[PDB]
Amino acid sequence: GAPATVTEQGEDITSKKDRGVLKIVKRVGNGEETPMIGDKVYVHYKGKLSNGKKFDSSHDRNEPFVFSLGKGQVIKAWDIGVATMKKGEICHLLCKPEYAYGSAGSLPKIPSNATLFFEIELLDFKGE
Ligand SMILES: COc1ccc(OCCN2C[C@H]3CCC[C@@H](C2=O)N3S(=O)(=O)c2ccc3[nH]c(=O)sc3c2)cc1OC
Repeated sequence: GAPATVTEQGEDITSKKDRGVLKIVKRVGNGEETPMIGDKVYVHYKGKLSNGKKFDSSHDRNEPFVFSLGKGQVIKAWDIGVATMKKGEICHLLCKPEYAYGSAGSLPKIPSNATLFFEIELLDFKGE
């Protein structure tokens, strides 16, 4: 399935090239511009654990998830991954725990040492 495919066929987008964050572009977005640090970014996403459980979805809430890019308001994989996206792009990200919740996890849904899969759609970005 999609998590296996990004694991086996994804591109390492980390600066360290430690394969901590792998990406596949599923839908090509618009133009060439990607968001900049500090931009308010609007995304839709779903997350799955490596045991197959869906742990989160913005679609199911009928509202996007909004954060300021590059400020550690989200896991490292997202700051890195969303920074690579064009407006309208949909990607898959495979996030090793060092770029996610580490040994701590995040109760109730994310265990210790969890590799996470996300589908992310970049809806919009704007500077404040
Ligand atoms: C700078 O370091 C950090 C900053 C913020 C952090 O988390 C808050 C921001 N944040 C929110 C969401 C969506 C964006 C992605 C990610 C996220 O980071 N989670 S997530 O979908 O993986 C996710 C996790 C648990 C969970 N439990 C639920 O009941 S639903 C749910 C969803 C963690 C950091 O690393 C300690």
